[PDB]
Amino acid sequence: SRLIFEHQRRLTPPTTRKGTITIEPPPQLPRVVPPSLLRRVLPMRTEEVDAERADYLRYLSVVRDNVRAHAAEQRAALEWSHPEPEVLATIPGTRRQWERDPRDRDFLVLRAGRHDVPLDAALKVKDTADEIDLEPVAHSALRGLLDVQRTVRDAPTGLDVAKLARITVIGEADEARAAIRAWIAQAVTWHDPTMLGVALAAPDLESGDWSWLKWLPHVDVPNEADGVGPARYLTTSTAELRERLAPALALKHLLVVLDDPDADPDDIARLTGVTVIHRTTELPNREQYPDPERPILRVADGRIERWQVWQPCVDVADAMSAAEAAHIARRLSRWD
Amino acid sequence: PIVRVAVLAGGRLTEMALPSELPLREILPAVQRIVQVRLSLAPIGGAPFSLDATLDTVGVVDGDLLALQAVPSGPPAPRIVED
Amino acid sequence: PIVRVAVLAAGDDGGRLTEMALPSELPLREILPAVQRIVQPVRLSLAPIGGAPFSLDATLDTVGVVDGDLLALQAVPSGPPAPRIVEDIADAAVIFSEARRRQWGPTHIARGAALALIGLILVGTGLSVAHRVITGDLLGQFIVSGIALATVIAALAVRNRSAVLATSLAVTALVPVAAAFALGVPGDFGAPNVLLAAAGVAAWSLISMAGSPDDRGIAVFTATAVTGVGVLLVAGAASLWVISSDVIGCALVLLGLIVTVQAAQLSAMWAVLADLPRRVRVSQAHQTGVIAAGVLLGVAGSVALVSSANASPWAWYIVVAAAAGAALRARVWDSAACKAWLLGHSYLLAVALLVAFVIGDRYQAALWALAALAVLVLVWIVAALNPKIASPDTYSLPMRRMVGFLATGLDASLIPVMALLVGLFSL
Repeated sequence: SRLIFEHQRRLTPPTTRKGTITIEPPPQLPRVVPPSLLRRVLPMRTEEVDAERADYLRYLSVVRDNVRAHAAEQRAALEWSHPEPEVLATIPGTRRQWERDPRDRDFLVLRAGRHDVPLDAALKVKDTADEIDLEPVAHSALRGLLDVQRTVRDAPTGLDVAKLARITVIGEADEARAAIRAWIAQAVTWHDPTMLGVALAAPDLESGDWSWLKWLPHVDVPNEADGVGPARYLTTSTAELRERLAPALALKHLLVVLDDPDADPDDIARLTGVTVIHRTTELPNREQYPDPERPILRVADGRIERWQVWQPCVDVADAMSAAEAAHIARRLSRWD
Repeated sequence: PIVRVAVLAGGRLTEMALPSELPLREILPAVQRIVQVRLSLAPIGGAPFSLDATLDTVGVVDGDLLALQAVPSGPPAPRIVED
Repeated sequence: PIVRVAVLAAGDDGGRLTEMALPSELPLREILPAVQRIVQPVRLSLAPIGGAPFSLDATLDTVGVVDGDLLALQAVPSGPPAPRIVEDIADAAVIFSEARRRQWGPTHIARGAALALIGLILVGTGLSVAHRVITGDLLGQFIVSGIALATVIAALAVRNRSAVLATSLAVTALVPVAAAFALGVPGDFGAPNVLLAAAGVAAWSLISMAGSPDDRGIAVFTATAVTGVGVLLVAGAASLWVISSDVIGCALVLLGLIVTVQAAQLSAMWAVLADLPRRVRVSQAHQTGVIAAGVLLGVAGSVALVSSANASPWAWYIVVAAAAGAALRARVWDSAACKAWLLGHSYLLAVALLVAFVIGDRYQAALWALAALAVLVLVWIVAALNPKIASPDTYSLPMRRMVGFLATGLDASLIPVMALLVGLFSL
């Protein structure tokens, strides 16, 4: 039926030099004496302080070059590990489909879109003086460098679903399913069937919607035939999905999406690695200072906004269509 | 022993699980009663298979898109490529 | 419901072109793996030649594919890669202004030297010819015979070294060649002086087009060769006789008409098949050259018939009929520059008539010449704004047949009108 995969080792992207870049502080605003014109009509004046300003701005150009190199390496790694959701149809044929080991620093981390990754380099000045007033053009340039270069521009972020354990999206009826489909295709493209599996609860499941999980080899269990599909975790009842999952849930990771806002959401947990996905109708208004794990996400036209007391967290969303993910799963089903 | 593919008939590619080592003389009216001159399965942009032959010898695998088309008048049209 | 195309993919070494029968009414992301498997990173897609690649959500019939079209595998054009943001305005001026090719180098100095040389030659000819015509002197022809011989031996000398300065010097060299062959046998501006000038111009153009390496210059040299032969013929006819009473203009109009209608036979007169992409280009240039003469001679006599005031109304008819004859052949010529010359013949006619009525000090039909030129630019604006009137695919077939017969009859009428205007039939 299926073909065979051989787990060749992952290629290595050019890693980010995660260090501590230090900038020397600006000079100390030296008091120029007014030139005392009797020694000015004859031809520490302004020339020495201007030459020292030019020296500091040369040094600031050098450290701006270094910071831009760090940001280029970071965006190169993030574009190697999270491609735009059209490239990953060409992935599952070549030697880079089941590539993300749990030892690599990207594992069970999913692309939601492109926004401002905060530049994991340090950018720490060694300002040690006790509020000595700085030079008004050197310190202005350093303050202009530490605020627009410390945030990388629109770069592929990560919805790390190894440490959230509940992805309860809210929003529209099918526009939330776009983002769910997008990062669930991102999940099933990069990681092995034996390293994670995927499960579904849905009322109208085999109807041109979520039926594209028909071909996913991650919906399997070991040693059960069930006619055509191996296990077919996609069902219509969440409790029947749980008893379908009860030997599988007691580490092979899991990703359980639910389509019903009602019909006992989160009746599986509350587990110890199983992370569930849910779509709810409407928001909580006064959630009690929400945890770093289990967040709230509302899908706008192109924004995936988080809940923090609106902290949009994605500037442009990644929205996969239905037949696109159908083609991803159809190319994926050949290999195992 | 069964292989679940998508089949083009006029579109709406269906999800039919075809047997591996069985003749298409029974599966062609079976797919004609599932999704819908002599018809046959073919790869997209390819020649149609032999009507008695098996799937695993001609080699289709889960995830292929097979289309239903009439068997031609004998040649395979081997696609003379000008480089 | 299948459609057969031929797909084109050139990424590895050369390119493969293959026929296939793609099933329609399917979005292209389903049949792209088939063609990608056949004729063979970044996700590819089918594309019409010269256009954006097809969006994968569309099918082959929602966007329009004909049976037999040529489709090329192009990458998805997705978008721009994160434009840079720098806030140091000095660094923002040194960084963002590097898309300038601003290196001075030993390759801009060559263009400067070539343009400086052509400027020297043109301004020396202008100075010396103005000195010769505003005074009476023999140093003007002296320095013109100096500079023209200098440009001819320079264009002949640097020929096999750069081949771009050679043809450019040879093109700009026929203005002092025209002056030096125009000033010999002095008289008072002469009737055979323009004969000698056109003979020198056509002779030098034949020398240079015989010695030119390739194209980009065969058009201008062939054009000036044919109009040099034409002005040589009419100046021989007006120099070896005494009849000049507006016999020059009608003869030049008929000569321009002859080299306009018989341009296909005349243009191929100058001419493994592997040097075909050279040859036809050369032949195409030769075509344009003769058609340029079909305007130029065709305007040069066309001014001389309406040169003085109170002239005969048959000349006034024959100049507008020559304009409509050379402007109604603007649909039979396939290329763009031939059509442009034949449409700009009327514009050149109005501008040359305006400068004629300025030189002759008339100032009353010169404003009418500006008015006719305003009519011409208004009909250009009408043909350009709403792009539906001047289109043969919207005009019916017997109507365009009647307009073609009008253009067939209109350029036969000027020949007996010339024959009666000169006095050949008034004997």
